[PDB]
Amino acid sequence: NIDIFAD
Amino acid sequence: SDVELRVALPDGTTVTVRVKKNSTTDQVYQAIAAKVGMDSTTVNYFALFEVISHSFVRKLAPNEFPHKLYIQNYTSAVPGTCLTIRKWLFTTEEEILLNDNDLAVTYFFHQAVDDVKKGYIKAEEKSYQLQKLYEQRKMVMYLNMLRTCEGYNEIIFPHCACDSRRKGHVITAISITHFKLHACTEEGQLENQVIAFEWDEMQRWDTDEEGMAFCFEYARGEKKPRWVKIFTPYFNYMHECFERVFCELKWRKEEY
Repeated sequence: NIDIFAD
Repeated sequence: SDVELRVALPDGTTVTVRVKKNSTTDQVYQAIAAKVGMDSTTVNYFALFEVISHSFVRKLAPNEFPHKLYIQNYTSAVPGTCLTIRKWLFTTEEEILLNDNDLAVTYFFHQAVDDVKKGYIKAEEKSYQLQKLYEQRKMVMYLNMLRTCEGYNEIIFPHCACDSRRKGHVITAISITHFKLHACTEEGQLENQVIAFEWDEMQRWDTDEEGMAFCFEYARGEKKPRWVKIFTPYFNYMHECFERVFCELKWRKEEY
C-alpha cells in the first residue's frame, strides 16, 4: 500500500 | 420481565430506570430522557454511551441491549455504571440555540468541563479566563467561550493500525469541520504529522466486520479515489460518526 504520510 | 438500569449523567450523578429486559438502546434512551425531563428538542442532542476507558466512551448502536452491557461490566465496587448520557452533536451553532434551555446548558457545561480536564478541548491559552467563569458558575459564558477552542465537538478515538501507514499508528479525530488522522507511535505517543480530510473529499465509506476495520474512500486534489482502512475495534461507532456528520452538513442552517 502507498503511505499517506509519505509526504 | 422488568429490570433496573443505572446510567450516569454529564454532572456525575446517576439515574435508575425500571425497563424491560430486552430493551434496545433507543428504548432505554427514551426511558432515561423522560425520567430526567428532557424536552422534545433536547432529546435529540444526547445519546447513550459505554465507558471504555478513562479517556474513551463509545456510542451504543441501535441493535444493542444496554442491560446486557450493564451486567457484563457490573461489580459491587465501581464509581457506578458503564452506561452514560453524553452529547451527540457536531455543529456548535445548534448548541448555541439552546442557551436558554437550563437542562441542556447544565449538561453541555458539565461535559465540557470534564472534556477540558481530559485534554479533548485545547483551552490552555485562556485557561485562567475560563477558570474564572467556571468558579462563578456563569455557565453560558463559559460555553460561548469554550466553543471557540480547538477540539470542541470533536470525537477522538484510541490509536490503532492503518493500512496506509507502514509503521506507526493513527489517532482519528472527527468533527463537523473535517476528518483528521494523527500520526502517533506504536504506543500512542504523537508524532507531528497529521492529515485533514475535507468531508467533500469523502467519496464513500464502509465497515469490515471480519477484518474489524472502518473503511473510507477519498478523492483529493486531482488523483483517483483511494481506499484507506482503519483497524479500530469501534468501526461501527466510527461509521455512525460519518453518517451523522453528513446528516448535520445537509441541514447546516448557518453560513458561519
